[PDB]
Amino acid sequence: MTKHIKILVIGVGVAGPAVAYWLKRFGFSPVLIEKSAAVRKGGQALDIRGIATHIAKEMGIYDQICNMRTQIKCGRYVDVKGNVLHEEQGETFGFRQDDEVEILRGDLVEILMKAIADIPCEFKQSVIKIEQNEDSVTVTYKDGRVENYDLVIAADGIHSATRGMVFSKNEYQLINLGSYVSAFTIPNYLGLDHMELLCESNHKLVTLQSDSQADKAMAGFMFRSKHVLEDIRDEQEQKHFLHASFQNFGWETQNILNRMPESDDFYFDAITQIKMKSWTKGRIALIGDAAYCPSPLSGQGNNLAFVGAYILAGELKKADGDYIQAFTRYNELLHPFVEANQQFGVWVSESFLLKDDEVSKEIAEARSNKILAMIKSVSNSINLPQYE
Ligand SMILES: Cc1cc2nc3c(=O)[nH]c(=O)nc-3n(C[C@H](O)[C@H](O)[C@H](O)COP(=O)(O)OP(=O)(O)OC[C@H]3O[C@@H](n4cnc5c(N)ncnc54)[C@H](O)[C@@H]3O)c2cc1C
Repeated sequence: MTKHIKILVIGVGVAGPAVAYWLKRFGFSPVLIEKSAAVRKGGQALDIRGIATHIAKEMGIYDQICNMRTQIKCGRYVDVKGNVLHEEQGETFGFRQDDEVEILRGDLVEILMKAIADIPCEFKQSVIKIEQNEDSVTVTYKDGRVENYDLVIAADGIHSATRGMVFSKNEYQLINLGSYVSAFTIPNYLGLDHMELLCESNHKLVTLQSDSQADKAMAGFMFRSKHVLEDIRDEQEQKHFLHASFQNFGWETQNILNRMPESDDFYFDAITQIKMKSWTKGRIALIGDAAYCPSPLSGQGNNLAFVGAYILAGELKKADGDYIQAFTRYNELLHPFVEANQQFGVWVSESFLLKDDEVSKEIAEARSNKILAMIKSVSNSINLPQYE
């Protein structure tokens, strides 16, 4: 029966634990692995918007998410001299409305894992080799131990090792949006209280906020550049590039960058999307950022993780575990919605900033209203199957 189908789910992010939840509810027996020792606390703030709030409510986690939600009371668009151009209440500022909610990644993953407490999960574990034939997926773990599974679902993130192990370069594109993102935590030296400030120039944006930790602030940097690093994973090159890019910005960036050396969560990356004609090969499926990452400029990644998890599990349910049928349906039903959400990110990468002009109240307000409306349009733009 479907209960006896062996399914390996790789990574304890959003998509992995969510697809594990739905597979179990739908009569399958998934197991999870995670390379890290434990769920990473804190991290980036994730949005649940549009159709994804329905899925969260059905999973029984929506109230728990709302209990752990981000608490920004107001955001402000400020000029480099600290004048307020435009102020919005926190949810509106974040382009959320209605039942939509924002939660730090680590707090969401904790809730997801509490909802699957019955599902076996092994941390400090990773797959170093995958081979498949018509009957089985043979997995080799890091220590050489081998196990066979009927299916493997890889939720291992935008940099996914499984994608590289399974697919060739002809089978996916890494779409570079021409921009970089960086974030790090510093002492809250301004004494912000549940508030975010956002300052921009033609090609760059800087945010500073304090929310759940009164003595900490999170800094963020997004900027368009055609520069390529010698080694994009070299952290000292990243910090020199960030510093050089922002040396002339003004506002709080000297105060922020002067505290960068002592921050312990530093994050830097190119803004990239994953475009695949097929997320699946044989008995192996990619899901979440590994398959379809829309990039942070979209603000939809978490939504795509939730929707992908629901659809892949439900199509396996409706196929009674026939993965050839279900994987085809997974690809066909979800690609347009993924493409819409990725193209929203592309749009942000191209039109959010004012190329030739200085921001004003009128521009920030009209832009904010437009994004709110476009995101509501794109985030509701799938007719979600009903699998029960
Ligand atoms: C700067 C930034 C800002 C963002 N802002 C937003 C936003 O405003 N709204 C929004 O909705 N989304 C946002 N996101 C996106 C959100 O973080 C992702 O879309 C979401 O986390 C997708 O989850 P996932 O489960 O696909 O992957 P992830 O959450 O990345 O989890 C993948 C997991 O797999 C593990 N793993 C990796 N490799 C292996 C391996 N080889 N073996 C085993 N385990 C492995 C990882 O440690 C990790 O726990 C942002 C992301 C970033 C980086």
